[PDB]
Formats: sequence, C-alpha cells, structure tokens
Amino acid sequence: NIKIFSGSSHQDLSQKIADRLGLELGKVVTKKFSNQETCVEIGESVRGEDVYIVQSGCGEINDNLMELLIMINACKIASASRVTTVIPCFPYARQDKKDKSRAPISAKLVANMLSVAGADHIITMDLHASQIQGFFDIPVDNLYAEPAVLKWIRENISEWRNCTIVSPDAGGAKRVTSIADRLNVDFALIHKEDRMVLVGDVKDRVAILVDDMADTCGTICHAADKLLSAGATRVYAILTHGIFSGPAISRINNACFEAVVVTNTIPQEDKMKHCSKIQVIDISMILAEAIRRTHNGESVSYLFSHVP
Amino acid sequence: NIKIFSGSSHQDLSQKIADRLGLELGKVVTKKFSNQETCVEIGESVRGEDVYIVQSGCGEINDNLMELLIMINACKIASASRVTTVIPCFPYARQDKKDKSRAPISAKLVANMLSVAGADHIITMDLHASQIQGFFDIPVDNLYAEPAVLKWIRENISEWRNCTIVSPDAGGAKRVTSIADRLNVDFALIHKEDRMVLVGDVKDRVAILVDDMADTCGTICHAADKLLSAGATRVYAILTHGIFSGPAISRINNACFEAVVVTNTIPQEDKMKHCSKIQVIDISMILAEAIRRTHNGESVSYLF
Amino acid sequence: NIKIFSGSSHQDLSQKIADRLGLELGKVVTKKFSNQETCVEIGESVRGEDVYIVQSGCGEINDNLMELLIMINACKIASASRVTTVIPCFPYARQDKKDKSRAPISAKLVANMLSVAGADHIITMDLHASQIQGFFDIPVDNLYAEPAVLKWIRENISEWRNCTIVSPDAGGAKRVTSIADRLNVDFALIHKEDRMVLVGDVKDRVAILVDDMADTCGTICHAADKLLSAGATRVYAILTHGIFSGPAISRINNACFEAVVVTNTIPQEDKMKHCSKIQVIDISMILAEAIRRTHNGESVSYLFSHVP
Amino acid sequence: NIKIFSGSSHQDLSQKIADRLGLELGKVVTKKFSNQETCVEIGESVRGEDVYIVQSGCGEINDNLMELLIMINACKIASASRVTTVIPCFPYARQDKKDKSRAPISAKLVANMLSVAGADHIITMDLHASQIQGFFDIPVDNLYAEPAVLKWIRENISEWRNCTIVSPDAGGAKRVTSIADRLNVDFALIHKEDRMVLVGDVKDRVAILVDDMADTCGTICHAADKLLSAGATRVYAILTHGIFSGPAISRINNACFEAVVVTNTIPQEDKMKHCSKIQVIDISMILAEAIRRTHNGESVSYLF
Amino acid sequence: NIKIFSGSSHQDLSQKIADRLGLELGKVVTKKFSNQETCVEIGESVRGEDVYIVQSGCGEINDNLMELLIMINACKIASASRVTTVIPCFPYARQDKKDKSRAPISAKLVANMLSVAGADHIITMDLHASQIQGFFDIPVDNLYAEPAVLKWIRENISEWRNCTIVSPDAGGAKRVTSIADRLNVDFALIHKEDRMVLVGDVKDRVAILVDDMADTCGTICHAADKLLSAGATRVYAILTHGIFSGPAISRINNACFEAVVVTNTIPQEDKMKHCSKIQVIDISMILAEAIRRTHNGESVSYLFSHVP
Amino acid sequence: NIKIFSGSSHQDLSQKIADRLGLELGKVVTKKFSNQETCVEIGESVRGEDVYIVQSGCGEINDNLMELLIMINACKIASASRVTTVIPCFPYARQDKKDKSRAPISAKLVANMLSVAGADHIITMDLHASQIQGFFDIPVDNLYAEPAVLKWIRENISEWRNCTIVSPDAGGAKRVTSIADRLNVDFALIHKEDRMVLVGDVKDRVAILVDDMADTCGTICHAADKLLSAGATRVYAILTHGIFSGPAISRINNACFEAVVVTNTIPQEDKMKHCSKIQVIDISMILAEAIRRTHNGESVSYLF
Repeated sequence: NIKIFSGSSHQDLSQKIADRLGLELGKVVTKKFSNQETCVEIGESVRGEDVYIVQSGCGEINDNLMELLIMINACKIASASRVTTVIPCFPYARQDKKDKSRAPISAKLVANMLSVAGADHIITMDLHASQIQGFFDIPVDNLYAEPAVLKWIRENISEWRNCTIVSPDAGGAKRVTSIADRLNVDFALIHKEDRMVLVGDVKDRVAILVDDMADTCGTICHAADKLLSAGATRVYAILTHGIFSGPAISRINNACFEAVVVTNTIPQEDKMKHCSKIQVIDISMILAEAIRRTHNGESVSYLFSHVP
Repeated sequence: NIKIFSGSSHQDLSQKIADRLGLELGKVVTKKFSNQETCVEIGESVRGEDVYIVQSGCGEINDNLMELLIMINACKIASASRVTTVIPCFPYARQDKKDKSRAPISAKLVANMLSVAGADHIITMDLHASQIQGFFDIPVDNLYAEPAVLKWIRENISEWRNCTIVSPDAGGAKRVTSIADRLNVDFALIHKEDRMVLVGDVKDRVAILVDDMADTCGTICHAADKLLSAGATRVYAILTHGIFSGPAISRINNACFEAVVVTNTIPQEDKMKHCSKIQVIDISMILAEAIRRTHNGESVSYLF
Repeated sequence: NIKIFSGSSHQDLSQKIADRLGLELGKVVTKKFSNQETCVEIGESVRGEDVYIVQSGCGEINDNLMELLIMINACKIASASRVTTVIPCFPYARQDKKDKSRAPISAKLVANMLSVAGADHIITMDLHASQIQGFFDIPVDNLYAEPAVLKWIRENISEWRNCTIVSPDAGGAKRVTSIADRLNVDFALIHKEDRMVLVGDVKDRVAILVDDMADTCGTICHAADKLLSAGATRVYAILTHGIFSGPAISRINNACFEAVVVTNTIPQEDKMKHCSKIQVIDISMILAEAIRRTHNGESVSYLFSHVP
Repeated sequence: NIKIFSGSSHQDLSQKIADRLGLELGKVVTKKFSNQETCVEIGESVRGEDVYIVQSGCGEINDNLMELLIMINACKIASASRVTTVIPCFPYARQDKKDKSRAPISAKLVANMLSVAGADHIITMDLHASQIQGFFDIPVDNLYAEPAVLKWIRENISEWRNCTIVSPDAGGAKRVTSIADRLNVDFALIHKEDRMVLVGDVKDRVAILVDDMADTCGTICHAADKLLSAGATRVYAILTHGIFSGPAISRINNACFEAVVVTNTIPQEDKMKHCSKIQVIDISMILAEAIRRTHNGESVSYLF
Repeated sequence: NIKIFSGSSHQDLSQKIADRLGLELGKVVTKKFSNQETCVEIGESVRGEDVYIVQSGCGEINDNLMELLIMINACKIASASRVTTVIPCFPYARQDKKDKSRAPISAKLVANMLSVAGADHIITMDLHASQIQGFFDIPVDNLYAEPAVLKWIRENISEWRNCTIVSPDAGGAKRVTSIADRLNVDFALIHKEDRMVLVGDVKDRVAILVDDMADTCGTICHAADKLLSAGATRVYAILTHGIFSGPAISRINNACFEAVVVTNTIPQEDKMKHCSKIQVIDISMILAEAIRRTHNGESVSYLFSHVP
Repeated sequence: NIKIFSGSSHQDLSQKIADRLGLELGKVVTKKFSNQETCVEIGESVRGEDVYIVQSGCGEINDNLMELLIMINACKIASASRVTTVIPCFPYARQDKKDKSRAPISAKLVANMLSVAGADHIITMDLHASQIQGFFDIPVDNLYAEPAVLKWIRENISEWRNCTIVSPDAGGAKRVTSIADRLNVDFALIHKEDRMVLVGDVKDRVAILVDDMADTCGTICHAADKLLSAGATRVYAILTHGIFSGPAISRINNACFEAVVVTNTIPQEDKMKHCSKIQVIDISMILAEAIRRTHNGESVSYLF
C-alpha cells in the first residue's frame, strides 16, 4: 500500500529512508527538457496507494519545487489514494511574513501550490516559523531535530552540563530557551543593529550556537567571534538545515568554531570534502519512522521528544 | 458609498471612528435571545456599498466573534459591494501554533470563518504573530502601535535616552529589540524557568516592559518585581492590547508600576476607574485613516 | 477505529451514548481562558480514527459553538480519518431564512463554519427546517423523534386512539399531519395574528401539542389555554428540543398542561427539579445506533420509523 | 453598461422586460443540434458589462436549465463584469429536502450549478421554499407576487371582505395565513389522507385556493370539489407559477373554478386559448424594476 | 462494496457491464415529472459503498445529463464512499474550445457540473480531445477503442496489411497516424474548405475511415465518395461513438461504404434494424474490467493496448 | 489606474509594451538569493489598481514561473483591484495531456497555480492547445500570430500564390490548413515513422514550415531536408514561439532555411547575432492593444 518516490537524482536521503522501511524507491522518469521545463513520468501504477514524495537536495529551489509539484500532480490524477510530501527543508520558509513591507508571504504561496497540486498531508522538519502549519488546511506533522540535537550535545560536548545555548538572532529566542531548560543550562541572545549585542553570561563556558538554518553563514561566524570576545571557552554551532550557499564554506573553514553540526535534511557529502568542521546527523530514521507511523495511524508524536 | 457599523454594545471606539470620517454609524438591531443566540437586523440598505464593521468589546469573545460573523453575512447577502472588518484586536490570536501539542490553530480557524463569512478585507492592529496575515487569502492590513508607543515614551519618560525596553517572555524578543533600536537604547529579556531569569542590563535605569497584550497580568507583574530586584530605577509597562481580566486590575495596583499604558483597542473606561496608573493612547484616528485610505485607494502603509 | 468525544462538561448525553457503544469518552483538556476564549487539547492520538464529537448542553450557544468548531479543528489537523459531529439540537436552526427582512441565514452561516472547520459528516435530530440539509455539501443524517414520540403517545395516553394532534404554529403543519395520519387521528392548527385562531375540531378529545422546539414556552401555554377553551379534555405538549430559557419553567408550572414531554437532546435534569410536569425521553440509543450504523456502513434509515 | 439576454424561444417576458428599461435584448444564436445538444453564440461583446439573463420557457426544463448555464458561462469567460440570472420560476424547486427518502436535494444541486457556472447574483419570484435562498453563497433577491395577488383579489372578488383563503396542502399553511392576515379574513387548510380533509370555516363564503404552483392541477381540482361540498359560495384559484402540464388545462375547465389567476413567470398564451377562465397578472415591471435597482444600487426590497 | 447503477431505462450496456462483474444493477426509482424535471430515488442504502453510475443512451442529452447529476447527488448525500461515473460518450465533448468565437467551453462546464455534483472519479472512452482530462481536477481514466479497433481490422479486413487509414478531418491526424504505424500501413487526410482535399495515396487499396464520433454522417459519406474518386478499392468507416442523429441512417444506407463499424458506447439496436451496414463492437468487457480494476487498485492501463 | 510590471531581467518586450501605452514600468526589486530563492519587493502602492504583469525571459522557466507567481501574490495581498498576467508564451504548454502515460498534465497544474496565486485574468498568444483555455475558470484572452504571419508571408515570399504551408508533425494539421485556407493555397504534412513521411504536393513550389514553437529545431530541420528531397523550390520556417535551445541555432545555419521567422514572445536578440536568417515579427502593439482594450472594456477579439 505504501510507495515512496524521490525528487531528481539527489536520492541519498530518499534511498536511506527507503532502505529503513524495507522498500525500493518507486520508478520515475524525470528529466529537464531542453527549454528547462521538467518532464516527470511515474513508471508504475500508484492506483490506490499511499504515496510519499521526498523532496530533492539538488540545491536549485525552483527546479526542485516544480518537480515536486508535477510529481504530486502525476500521482493524484493517476488515482493515488493519498499523496504525502516529506519536505525536510520547506522552501521559502523564511518568507513567512510581510515584515512591514509590500512583499509576498511566499511560504503561504508555496503552501497553496502544494495544496492545489494535490498534496493530502505534509511531513517536514523544523519549520522556520511554527505558524507555517497555519498556512495549510491539510494536516502537517512538523518534526524536531531538538531531541537528536540533545542527544548529540550530551554525547559530544563534555562540558554540556555547564554550557550556554545562544541564539544568533532575536527571532530564535523560544528555540534556544527550550533547549537550555531541558538541558538545565544558561542561554544567551545575540541581536544585530552594523553591530551585534549579546545578552546573557557566556564567560568561561562552552557556547553552542543554535539556529534552524544557516545559509551564507555570515551571521553565525560574526556570532562566534562575539562569543569568543565575551569569554566563551569554545564555540559550537548546530543548525538543523545546512544550506551553505556562496561563501559559507570559506566563512566556516576560517571561522573560530570548534564544530559545525547539521542534519542531512540537505545533502552535505559535497560540502564535507571541502570543509572539515562539518559533522552530519542522520535524520532518516526520524523521517522513516514518521512515514511508517503515518501509514499505520501510530503516534508520530513519540518522535517530538524521542530519538527512534 | 461608505457605511460604518459597530458591534454589540462597546460603541465608543466605533462612534469615534465614524466621527473622524464625518459619518453616522449605520442602523442595526443587535441583541441576544433569552436562549443565548445572537440576533441581527441591518437597519438600512447596504446594496452596492463599501461596508466597514468595527469589532465590539462586550468582554465575551465567542458572542462577539459570532455577532461579527452574522453581520458580515447579512451584509454579504444584502448585496454590499465589499465588507472590510476592522478588528483592532484579533480574536484567538495566541492560538497560532500547535506548540508540540495536539491543539487547535484557532486563529486559522477564525481566519477561515471570517473568510467564509464573506469578509473581503481585514484591518487589524499589532497582530500577536505577523504570520497570522498568511492565514488569509484575502488581503490584510496590519497597523502598528509602534509609532504611538515611541512618541508617548519620549514625551513621558524623562530618562528615556538611558532606559531599557524589557520583554516579559522569550517570545517577545523581536518586538522589544525593534522598539529599543528605534530609540537607540538597551534591551533586556525575561524568561520563566517557576523562577524568573533576566538577561540584559537594567541596573540604575528606567525599565519599560513592552508586550502586545496582557490578560491576567500575572506574568507582567512578576516581571516587574524581578526588574525591581534587578535594580531598575522605575519600571513602566506598555501594552498595545489591554485585556485585563480576572485579578489583572488589582494585581497592577499591588505592583510597582509607575504607569501602565494601553491603546483603546479594547474598552478601558471601566478598568481605568479601578486603576489610577492606567493611561491610554487613542488609536481611532489611525483606524479612521486606514478606513478612508482603503476606501479611496490611498496609501495605507504610510501609517505604519 | 471509532473515537467519541464530548463538548465542555455537560457530558451526560455523550457518556450515555458512549456507554451504549461500549466505549470510554476520549480524553480532552477543555477550558475557557481568562479572556473568555476557549482552549481545547486532544489528550490522545486520533490519527486515522473515525472521530465523533457530540455537542454540549451547557446552554451558552456561542461558547458551545466555538468549542465544537475548535475541537473539529484540532481533530482534523491531528490527522483524524473522518470527523462527525453529533449535533442533537442544531444551533441557529430558527434562522434558516430572511423572512422578508435584511437578515442573516445564520443556520447556513453555521453550516458553513462547521464545514470549513473540518466536519465530514453531520448527525442531528429533527432539524427545524428539513431544508437545513441543503445548507451543507457534506452528508447529513437528520434523525426523527417521531417514532419514539409515537411510542410515548401509545404507551402513555390512554385515549391516543381518539386524540387530536395540534400544531402551535402554521409552520409545523406537515409535522402534525404526518403523526396524526400514522396514528389515524384528527389534527388541528393554531395560528397567531395579538390573538390565536384554531382550525380543527378538538371538542371532547385529548389534545397533544407537537412542536420541534420550545424556548420561552409563551406560545404553547397560550396554545393549551386555547385548546381547553375549545373543549379539549386535557392537553399534552411534546417537544423534541427542550430549550426552556427564561420564564419557561414558571410559564409551565402554572400552565394547564397535563404533561410536557421533551427528549434529552438538551439537558433537563436541572429543569426537572423545579418543574414536575416535565418528562424526558432518552434518545441516546437512537444517537448511539446512528453512530454505530454510520461507522459500519449499515442503514441509518431503519431509525427513521423504528425505535432501537 | 447593462445588457439583457433571453432564453431559447419564450422571448415575450424578456422582450417585455427590456422594453420597460428602454433597451433592446442582446444578440445571441441559441439553437439545438440534431443530436439534442445545446448551441450558444453571444452575438456581441459583453466585456466589462453588467449582464442579465432572463430564463426561458421552452417547456423543457433540462434543456432550458442547460441553455441557461451555457449562457452564464459564455458570458463569464467573455469578461463580463457580473452575471445576474433572472429566474422568476426556479427550476427543480420542490426538490429541496430528502423527505425521509434517499432522494436528491436537486434545488441545491441546481443552486450549485448556477454558482459554479459563474452566476454572481440571482433574482427570482416566490421561491417554493424560502430556505432555497441559503442554498447559495452568492446573494439572492426573492420577489413576492403577494402584493399583486392582494391587489387583484380586492379589485376582483366582490365579497372578499368575507372570503376564505384556502391552502391545497398542509405544506401551504404559512403562505395562506399570511395572505389571510393582510386581508384580515379567515383561513382554511386541506389535507389528503385517498380522502380529502378540510379544516377551517368555508361555509357560505368565497373560497380562494392559493398555491405557489400547480402542475397537474389534480390536487387543486380535487381541492375545489371538496370546497364546493363544504358549501363554498364561489371558489377561486390563485397561483404564482402556472405550469399546467398534462391534463391540467382540461381538468380546470372540468372544475368549478370561477377563475384561475397566474403570473406570467411562465408563458400562458398557449394555455389561455384552451382555457377561458385563466387570467394573468403581469409581473414584468416588478422584474424590470428589480433589474434596474440591482444595477443602480437602488433599494430592491421596497418591491417586496 | 461495489454497487453499479444505470441511467434512465436505456439499461442494455449497464446490465451488460453488470452481468460481467457478476452483479445486479442497483435499484432506482427514476421518472420524469409532468413538468419535465427528473425525479430520482435510490432504492437501497449505498452508505459507504463504491458506487458506479453508467450514463444512459436515451439520446436526449440534457435529460440524460441532469439525471446523471441528480443520481451523483443522491448518492453523495446518502454517504456513498466514492462515486464514479462511467460516461462512455462524454457530453458536449465537441465544445472543448472557443474556436476564435465568443462561445462556451461547454465540455468544461459539464466537467465542472459533474464535479460539484459529487463525482470522485471519471471513466470514459475516447474523449474527443485528450485535453478534456484537463478540465477536471479529479482523476479521469480515458479508455481507448483503438486496441479493439485493431482487433476488428485484423480479423475482418483481409487486405489490412495493405490498407490506408484516413482521417475525415484535420483534427484527427494523430489518431489515424497512430493506428497506421501500429498496423504498419499508409495514412491519408481529408480536409474541408465547400470542397474536400485529400492528401496521401489511397489508389488500389482498402480505405478505412477512422473518426471518434459520427453524428449526421454528412462528412464521412462525402469522404467515402472522395476516397472512391481517388481510386480506393472499397471504403470502411470505423467510429468509436455512433451518434447517428437525423439523416445519418439515410445518408449511410445510400452511401458507398462496405461497412460502418461502431462501438456500443451508444445504443445501436434500433438503428441496426433500419441500416444493414452497421456492425457493433461490444465494449462492455473493457468498461467492466475498468470498473473492476478501479475498485481493486489494479492497473487500468493494461486496457489501453490490450483487449480483455 | 493601470500599472505595468515586468519580469526578471528580459525587460525589452515589457518596456516596449509600456511605451505604446505611454506609461513607465512599475518599480520592483526582483533578485535571486545566493541559495536559489526568488526575492520580490513591489516598489510602489498598487492598492485599488488594475495591474498587468508581463512574463519574463530569463531562459529559466521554473525560476521565471515562480517569480511570476510571487509577483501576482504580492500584488493581490497589497489590495490591487485586479491582476492580469500577460504571458505571451504559456509555460509547460505542451504538457496538456497524459498521452497514454502516467504523466502530469502540467499546463493544468500551471493554470491552477496562476489561479490560486490570485491572477484574475490571462492574456496569451497562440496557445499550443486551444483547450488550455478550459484549464482556467478565470477568463482568458488568446491572441493569434495568424494575421501577422499572413501579412509577412504575402509581403515577403514572391511565389506565395503558389506556395505550400507544411506541418512538421501530424499534430499540426489544423493550424496549417487554416493558414493555407486564408492564403488559398496547398497544404502538406510530415510525420516521423525513424523515417520521415510527407503527404501533400510540394514539388516545384515554395514550402513554408509552420509550427507554434521550435525548441531543439531537430524535428523542423529534418522536416526541411525531407522537403528539399521532395523537390521544394525554397523552404521557409515560421514559428510563433522561438525557444531555440541546445543545438537549435547551429542546426538552423546547418539547414537550408531561406529564412526563419519568429515573434518576440521570447527574446531573440542574443540568438539573432548567432543566426543571420532569423527574422522577427514585433507583437508588442498587439499585446499593448489587448492590455488597453481589456482595461477600457473595449473589444479585444477584433485583434484576432
């Protein structure tokens, strides 16, 4: 009844998830046309199946989004019983508000486009804003890296019982507090004004920078400098989504981090060759379990504060 | 061509809004049946009209929301050209995420109901979350108390050029940092562990607690003590939405608040009498302007 | 697969229905906030379940309606397979038309709000207007008290073979005729102009007043007076929905009824202490069977003219 | 800015409506293909126009409904600003409840089709059920023959101040009681057990059978006998919708009807010739007024 | 779980399909009212069933379409689990475009009306335009006569290895080429300007006229004349839909065809008495299998190029 | 009251369109973030305005489509009165049928996205399929290059009164027969078996290959050889949409094409330099006229 498909050829995560469910990845014939439009062909009857499409890590976001939609489309008109998208890193998630400007809420637009395409259910990890669930009318299971993050912290940072959980921006207040309270440790908060301000004691402690995503890495670098200027022993940075476009690898390789930790919601294998500070958590068991629970009607909640 | 309608009782804000525009509020027959139902009769023809309903303050949010939806409805089936709802304080607005629970996103449910009721356009002020603008597919105009708050602060706090703007929770980091940045002064945050924790420098300076809304004031009155214990010279509390239910009023007088400032997005005339330090910024002109500018095709965002 | 929930704390009817299906009521954490908004929390995974929400008898209709919706909402985004509302007494049902006025069709509005909230199916009893089914696009099973009413009449009114079934208003013509024809007895019809007019013979017979709902009871009282003025032996009044707000208890206790019969679509236990003329039919087996049939795909029709 | 279009053939009512407004009916090319399909060509540009389609009377309701939907459609995709449908007699209108059967609610299906066809606004007369206004989410304006019926009665029944208004079924209680109340006279109801039963006092007075529509007239012609047997001085039958199919016409002449009054919501010019006593109230001015007032933003409800 | 119903009394095809699935046709009470509106009553609980409505061959298209819709409606509000319409010949299918005119896309309108009525899935055969699938948002299985056509051609035309597959119009280019290529034979193309032009060699070969539908038969007749004027041995005409309104029977009986082949997507029994050139392919096994596959989640594709 | 906005870069067509109407293109801030996202800022107030977005030509169709949807969106939530999208060349337009595969109908998916994005009205040119007008429920106006193609042919092919209009596929029968009929000349079709097959008389006459679009030009360059081998005097190729990706440009110069004519529905200024024989019909006036006539309520279809 359950059928999984991948997007494009960045199929590592999808095949990882497949393996763990004891399934092969469903057959697809997906190619860009000479004019840059995307062809998609579903190479096996999905008629009355519980279909799952895992979003690609290609990098190119619009080519990835049209492909994801077109697949959703193909699968619905082919009489799939239900189409879930496993979208580890939700596109345009940083565009969730107008910000006093005459701007689009592209997070919502995308939310609509997934919905018209024929999506029935959404599985994602760590939405940039919690409220992005509210841009949909269908159900959304937003999973957390937070328990595996806690796992990583405890098994890898000797001084985790005496660290500080810092936010690189004001927006990520709740996220860093929540982790600190569970770890029973202090928290601190960097805000940018062309200068950063730090509130909270970090002196003679290990500072851990927690964010949901890092893109160009300009911020976290400037934030690790600040933390080492205010007397932190050493600095870690943990991001659930490792986007790392442009000068990120350069900014990191130079930057005064001990380690940079990301999940494989985005492909890292290529970035890891050129950057020796990047460690990768595998989140495929979390995504696999989510699908598995979903298909059975078992509680996907048990993953919000437990590592399968 | 324009018509302005009010809510249950709570006419003051509306009456004010209709004044600044030089109109009289529209004829309506709102009442409650003996069995808790909400009864509505539109006392004039709204056919082909640009209508504006201003949300009431009966201090009963389900009754008020229902009356609001029943109005939009009567208007939409009486061939009104358009129905904007002026809801300065958006109902169920803190219920905008599951938060790891199996809980409703009620502000989405509410957005969806206003939508299906026939509301074409929304006007509100300081939405608890900015994202509860993406709950709608109809356009929303969200006004800010931010400029009126600033003006007041400068014109009312002698030491402001050395004051600290303080968030009562962690979830209020962005709102305060903004206010602190415009004023070019320090910011500080408080978090409930319970035991309260304060990050930021508040020693020997005027503290200004800033929240979008206070309900019980429990959190903000604690926030005040913690701030005194921290050695704040004088603590102030600014709130855009003053809900003040339960123990709220008494809790304030029992606190050290030099003053408490709110905008009349909710009727305070009752609670003012029971509280001396309360002070109100009048936001009607801002709502009236946004009504005219919407109607005229004039730039609303300027008021931001 | 089947899960039942109640609304608010008026849980008598809901637990009655639960008992009869051999189920416990699903766990909910429901409280009004200090500002009068309603919190709701579903205290157990409903993921892929056939959920049923039975509408509360609290009395306060708007607080009851938001709560019902919010629950519907919580349950849908929590991936319930299907959400049915068992709404014994449909709110705003008397507002089903404009009545030559510039008024809302609040019955339809409510019908829409249930529908956007995420309702998939509706189970109700004795809609004020049959056409209220037409305010929905989803399926609606409108059940009747009429067979149990007939049961009550036959077992409780000795002279039922020689009674008259009277309508308190013109609107309820079809309802009273239908009962009379099945009982093979006469019918009569009261209309209000500030005076009532009666058409149909009632002289030296037992008059039974049949309505779907009574609220303040002003009408039926004035209608029992009329009936006793036109020579009816004694007067009964049977209403499916016992609303009884305001002076109803006072109007009844004084009023010249032999008995007032209501179903427990609305709580009566409190009203029954202060009013000794109120008898209560239990309709929980009818509602239980309806749910039971629904969940199985058995014919809910068999209840329209049979008492389970 | 306004454009009025007609139906299949059945132009009379439309032509009349367009006259009272001083316009010419719009150019169209409505026909039937040899294989029962309905063909439509809008013979002019309706781009940006407030359009009005007046429902035909080919005495084929499925054909007519389809032609109506195909018109609304062609109009909506040819960029017409708005499409009101003038359907004096709403199709499938008695199919507004299951009635304990597993039957369709077809008037809801029909409402839904007009809706999805692109109709923005409805204008109809004496809806069989008032509730079939809540079938739509677009606004509906329902006109009443009630005032034209009354006027006629007073001006045509000598004894009216002592007459009885009689419902042919139980389901017609509300409509007659209303008419009886305005006239301040007696009301009486009939119910088919079959054997007919009469409740109300009709002895030695003029009886007036009032229904919204008659189809076979079977029920109403019986109703007439029962009323004579009851000792009615003279029986009359008023109907807002005169459908008169099957045996209807002959059944009337075979009855004792002093006269039978209908409104030209349906073409009667054919059936009149075969029936002497039939008399028509002309409701075009009422439809024309409601068209102008809708267009102008003028108060339509006054016509109620 | 599976329930089939017919439309009107033209029940031959529906009962043929029923027989083959080993089912009786579901009970319906369907009659036109005196005013020409259609009554429909579903004479047995379809609650939670997989319902199938096969479209009538009455001839009268609007009376057939309202009836089909009303049935769809009745079935949805009666809580059918899913409503499929088996619409062998899709109504208004020739009205799929504006054609440089201020005209309706009545194919789309119909597509919408089926969709609002409550249709969940569509099963049809040989849409006039492939793109008619795109007028729906629900799934559509468009089946082909083409494999059975190929079957008929091979078993009935001795010279099929040396024939020409001709199009009566320009629109039907792709259709005729595809058949010719599979049969490895030549193709030709008639276009109308008040004169027809033929492109492609037909000389001393058997010409087969292939169209999807023939209505009045004016075209194909004038096209068989042309083909015999350009030296074709004998002419066949194969149409999937035999509409044959008006002078068709007369035009055919006179016309120089060897044979006229139609499927029973439309009733033929009556036309066959008066016209001896009409042969009928039975397509009920193709439709039966389609339903059968649909209900099971088996691949309906296997019928696109195979004859069950 | 009108406002015209452009796409990514590809301003030429827009700039031209805004010229012929006497307006300046609207202020926007379109860019790409370093991580492939599309960023948009509407540089002015579109509140209550009839807006027109003209689709870009960055030669990246997913990027371009997304930027287009993000624009429509920003416009719709900034209270613009209406949003027409001028998409001369409709994206994913050949993906309008499954074609016996389990493939997407992407042009329906695309129609659905433009729709849900908030687009109220579409203007396009020579849709690959006429039916991809029924993909929308909002009205579409489809312009034809047909008259500009004809005019050019007559005014550029000396022998045209004895020429043959040739389809490169079987699926192009209707489009060519039409063109051949207006010109009152012969038509001929080609089909790929592969081996190419030609039906129609092209011997000793000028051949004109006519397609709606060419992408690789592979098919059309073969089509050209087959036509020479058939004894065509001079072959021409007219295309309404010149996509010319991959080997296209080189394939043309390597072919015998006397000339290749395209409309600037796509920027050709780059590919022209690399190809001498390419010639462009300027369709801006036709798009500008259709923009004004839409706005004014003026007859657009005349331009057909």
